[PDB]
Amino acid sequence: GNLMGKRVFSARTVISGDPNLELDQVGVPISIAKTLSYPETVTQYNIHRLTEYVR
Amino acid sequence: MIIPVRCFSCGKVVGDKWDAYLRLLEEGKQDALDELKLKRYCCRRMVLTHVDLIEKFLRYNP
Amino acid sequence: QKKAMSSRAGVSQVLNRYTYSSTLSHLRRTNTPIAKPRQLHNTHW
Amino acid sequence: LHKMSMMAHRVKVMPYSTFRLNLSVTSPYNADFDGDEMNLHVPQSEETRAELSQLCAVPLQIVSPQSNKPVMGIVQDTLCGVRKMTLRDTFIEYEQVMNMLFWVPSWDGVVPQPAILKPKPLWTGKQLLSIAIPSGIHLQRTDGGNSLLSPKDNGMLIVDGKVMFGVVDKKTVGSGGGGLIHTVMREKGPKICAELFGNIQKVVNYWLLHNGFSIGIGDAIADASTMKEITHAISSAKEQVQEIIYKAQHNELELKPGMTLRESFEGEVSRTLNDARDSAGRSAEMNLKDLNNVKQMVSAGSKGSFINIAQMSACVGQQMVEGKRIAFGFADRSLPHFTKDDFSPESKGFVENSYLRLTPQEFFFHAMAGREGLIDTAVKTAETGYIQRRLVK
Amino acid sequence: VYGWSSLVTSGVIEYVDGEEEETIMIAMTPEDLDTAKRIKPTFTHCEIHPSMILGVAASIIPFPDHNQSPRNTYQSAMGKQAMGVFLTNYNVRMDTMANILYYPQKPLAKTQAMEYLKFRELP
Amino acid sequence: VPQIGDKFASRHGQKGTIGVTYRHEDMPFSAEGIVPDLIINPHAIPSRMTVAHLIECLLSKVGSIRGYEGDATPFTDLTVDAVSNLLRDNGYQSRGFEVMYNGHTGKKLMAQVFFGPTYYQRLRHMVDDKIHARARGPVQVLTRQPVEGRSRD
Amino acid sequence: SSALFDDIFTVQTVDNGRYNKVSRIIGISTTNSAIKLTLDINNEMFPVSQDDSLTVTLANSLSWRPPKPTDKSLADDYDYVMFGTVYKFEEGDEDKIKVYVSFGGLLMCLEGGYKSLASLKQDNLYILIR
Amino acid sequence: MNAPDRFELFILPDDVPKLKITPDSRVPNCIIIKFEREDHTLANLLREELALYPDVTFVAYKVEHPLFANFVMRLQTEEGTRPKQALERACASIINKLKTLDHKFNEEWNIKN
Amino acid sequence: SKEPKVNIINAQDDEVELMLSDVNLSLANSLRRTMLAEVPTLAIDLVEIKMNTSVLADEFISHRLGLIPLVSEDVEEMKYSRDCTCEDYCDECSVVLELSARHEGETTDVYSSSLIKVSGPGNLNVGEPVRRDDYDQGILLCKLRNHQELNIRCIAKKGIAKEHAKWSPCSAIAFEYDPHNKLKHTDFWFEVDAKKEWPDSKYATWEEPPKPGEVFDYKAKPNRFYMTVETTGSLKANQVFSRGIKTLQEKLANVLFELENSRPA
Ligand SMILES: [Zn+2]
Ligand SMILES: [Zn+2]
Repeated sequence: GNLMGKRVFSARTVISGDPNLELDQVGVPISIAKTLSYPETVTQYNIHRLTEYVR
Repeated sequence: MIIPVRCFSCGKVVGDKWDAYLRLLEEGKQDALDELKLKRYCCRRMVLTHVDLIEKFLRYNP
Repeated sequence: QKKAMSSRAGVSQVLNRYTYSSTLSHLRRTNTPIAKPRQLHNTHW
Repeated sequence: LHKMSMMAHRVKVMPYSTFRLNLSVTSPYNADFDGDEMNLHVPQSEETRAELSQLCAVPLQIVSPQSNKPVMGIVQDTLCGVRKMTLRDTFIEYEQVMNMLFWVPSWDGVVPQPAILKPKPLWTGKQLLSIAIPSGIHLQRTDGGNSLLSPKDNGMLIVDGKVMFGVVDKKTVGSGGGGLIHTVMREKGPKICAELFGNIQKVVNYWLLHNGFSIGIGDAIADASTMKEITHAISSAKEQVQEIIYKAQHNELELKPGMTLRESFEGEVSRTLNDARDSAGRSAEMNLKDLNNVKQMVSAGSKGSFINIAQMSACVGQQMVEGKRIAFGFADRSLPHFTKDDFSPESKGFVENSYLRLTPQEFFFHAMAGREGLIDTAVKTAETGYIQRRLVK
Repeated sequence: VYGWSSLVTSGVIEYVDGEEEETIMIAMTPEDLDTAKRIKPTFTHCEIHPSMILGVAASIIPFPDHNQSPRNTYQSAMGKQAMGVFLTNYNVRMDTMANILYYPQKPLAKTQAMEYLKFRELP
Repeated sequence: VPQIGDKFASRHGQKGTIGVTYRHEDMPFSAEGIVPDLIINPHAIPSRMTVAHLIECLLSKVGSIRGYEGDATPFTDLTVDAVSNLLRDNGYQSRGFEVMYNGHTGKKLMAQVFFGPTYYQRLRHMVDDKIHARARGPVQVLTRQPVEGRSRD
Repeated sequence: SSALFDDIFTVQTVDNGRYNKVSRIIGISTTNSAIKLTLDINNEMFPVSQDDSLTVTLANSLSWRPPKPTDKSLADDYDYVMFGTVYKFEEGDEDKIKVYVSFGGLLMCLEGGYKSLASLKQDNLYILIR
Repeated sequence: MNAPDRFELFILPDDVPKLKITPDSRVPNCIIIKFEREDHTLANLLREELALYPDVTFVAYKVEHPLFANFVMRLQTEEGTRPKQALERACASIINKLKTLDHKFNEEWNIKN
Repeated sequence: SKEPKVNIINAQDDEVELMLSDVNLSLANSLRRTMLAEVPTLAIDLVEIKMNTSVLADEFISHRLGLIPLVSEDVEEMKYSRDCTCEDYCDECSVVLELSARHEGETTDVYSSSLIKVSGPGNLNVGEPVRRDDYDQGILLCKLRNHQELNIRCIAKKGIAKEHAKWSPCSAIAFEYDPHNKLKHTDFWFEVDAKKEWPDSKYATWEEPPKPGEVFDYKAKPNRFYMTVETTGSLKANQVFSRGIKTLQEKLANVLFELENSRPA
């Protein structure tokens, strides 16, 4: 119950297909994207963009 | 639960038409819709299907 | 109650109130403590 | 329960409260939109991500190892319509042949020479639909009466990545073996083929948006005389039963080795009603023109089959539980509305009516029959899962 | 002054349990017992009406005699999950969760049975 | 308010959720003006087999025009052949189908459609009561793993 | 930039196997008694019944420009001009040949044996009729 | 909950031009015009009047996706003739056609009782 | 006079049948929808309820009033609250209304007629509870019993059908063309005979029948469209056509204007 499988940066809602999305995409509700994050280390390639995203 | 202003489907107003209808029945004993000017079924169904609950709600006290 | 849970839970529930036809249905309901019983028998007509 | 029940997708933030997934990637998860929900997980390391994109990307998954064939094809609308658009009768004029080429993103920016110039310069689906197929894609088919000039426009032949002849449907663009998809994956790669969907889609879905398509009771009604020709295929079938019942209620029949005199009685009644029912439907099947929408949705291969039409326009069928026609729950009878010992079909559960038209009796048996169905779909559901689980551990 | 109590006190109708049922013969359509309608195939009793073998659920389903039975069985469940009006006093009720459809509407097509399911007044 | 995801259904196990929402212009239409409130797919008919659904529509398209209540009640003496004749007296195709012009271009639809008033129940289960997303939230005590249920985050 | 075929045939028959707007017709040649012709066609744009005198042509020549060529070449001195490609090159016994032409969806077959240096194996191909 | 504010179907948002014109590399003398806060109402109308200037070699348009009210218009013309112009012209021809219409509908009306 | 041409058929106050010929369908349709969705109107938008003992809830009534049709004659000489330099609203861009309803007559009704126009109309046709009702109180807002009160305060604003349906003054619009399928923009469904099974349209009489002997004409295009423009009030059926014809034009304008603003640089 707790080891071979646990609840885990995850989200779930209702699906409805969209005929204008590349096969491999998956439209995510803004709401959700504004909730789930991603630890990206600061690097002189993305500092500029990150300092913006942060502001 | 009161009459629906304007028909969902097409948009034509229909708030006023309630009393006219519920009247052309009781008295003139009547088609009603047709004369009330409710042509295509979209608005037709609007009136012909309303179940005026507000009446019963109104039967409550304070 | 007591150290007697050796009873049956289900008897008496929380009356539905989603819709009218919901409530009616709920009252006219039957249970059956636990491939043949689930069947719609003739006698059921 | 699949390697494909989980796949890595490109994120697209969009409005409205719902996960918007592509249709062709429907059957892998096996979802529909009647309320179904989906779980999403987010990688966290730089490699975690990579591991997700280099092995779990949806494009890599197109060819399923379990059945060495793809596992995602073109469903519903896109399929159904791709069929129409293909017929020799389907023609499109400049105004649209343009807005169609525009929707293909990879479009080289070159309008192909019209399949017709004489009076009006027109094109055919087969032509434009082909602008979606990459160069070097060679496909050959052969159905029934199929030969390098497919009369009934059967088979399928695509050379250099241009549809030469034949109509396109489930067989040519489904999650099947020869599958143009199966081939484009193998010949071009995960990527190229993965894009192929969207295109074949975008063109077709768009086209359908304008050509329209529907279904209504009208698609389920049988010719004036056919509805008769059938009735009497049940009457006669009824007597070929009354007949063997008379010939049984006289002991005038021998026991087929290994079977009981009684059992052998059923064995025929069953084989009589079944063959009756079988053509009952078949009369209507050929009675539904190349315009019947329901037929169309069956040829395209996007929904339902013969059986379906049958039970809706002809005869519903015989009902059954535990393998034998509606039992005698009531001592020697089906319902209290019946005379004892009635072994006939109108008693044992044979619904002679069509959905378009059932009688109480028919309607009931039918229920008892379906009831058995619903049963295991609600039992085999988790016992199957156990057997699964074991194989795993 | 002519209830159901009299329809019974005159031997015009009987209460048949499942057991007693076994030894009676019931006629469907009281009367009877066109190339369109459905083909129809000692009596002691007749059926008040076949459309009475249904319970609350199906009673609201239009032409349940025209759908694949397993489907009727589904709608038989979703109904207990639609919106409407569950009472009129609702405006004086302090219950957790309750939903009222802004504007109801009795159906364009109905079951004669709906008449006892007050459905027309509580769609 | 109904939203691009909320679930609905008729009285025929014909359940479905919202995929998008268009307006009047964008919507396909019929000469009369009449436009659909709902557009369900022809594909949910062939294998579902629920035909009465198809019938309730026809009947109800008449009861719409006639003002008379349309009986759908079980085993009665009403037929598809009959209703169709009643619908021809009013003006539209004897089978329901109507001509429609594609809301984007105005050009007619090469096909005809089964356009007709049908009852639809708005089942509970709206998206915004389910949509849930978490990233490091309330942790359990004994385990120290996350906690269960979207309600408790 | 030359022609590759010229010959008048006679409609042996016209077939519409379930096609409201197209018919596959066949007809023999008036010169040799070896040349047959099988061709699908738009009955809507160019009607045709059994027993007609049509002149069939081929060849390659006079993106795709709209009209404007009102003041340009017009190798359209006919009343039906399709473009397509030919696929298989079959040999029906003897030294009799037969090339198969498909026009973006419209099939065709030719038979005989005297374009041993005229009918090429390219995609190019314009059909003409009058 | 997640749906935009209605007024996003016509109002340009923070620094955004109705038009954005980009050259197309796929083929010579071609362009793709991004129209912001618009639809078929205006798209298809512009698309149409361009297959009218038989000087326009190509003209199709499209709505990338329905959630967003935008649309792309691709145009290609004859030699040394700039499409942008053909867009102007075919665009002007449109107003006139309507200018006439407005008028022809007004005198017409007055004659009613 | 010039290009496209009209030929009005029976026309009234709440309709305007007419034939529009010599135009591309493409363009007819465009105008079609423009009426349906983008003509400036005037509807209540903000509702400040003070007291309300009605059985209906706040936002339920709020909805109702959003739909009540207001005058929109000189709607064009008013500004969108978004462009007006006033914090919130004012006479120069809005119309304020009052509504008081005390239950006295021991079932008292609330008709749209019962609305006051507290702000300064500045002398321009607008902000009036469009009544077409026979008696003189069009649109029953709602009913109330004994001592149930109800005090509001509405604020109307410009806006269009895109922003909300409560705006578009159209409300249903007929459109047909080539009643005799000559252009073959359709494939009739049928069991035996399309022609007999498919209703002939009342529009078939202003165009000539098919005529068998003729082959299929191809070079022919969609010309002439039989319409009908119904109105809900706010704007006169005639204007709901004119203004439409014009807004579409204003748009076609900026597409040419916006163009210019991009040449200098
Ligand atoms: Zn209406
Ligand atoms: Zn102001």
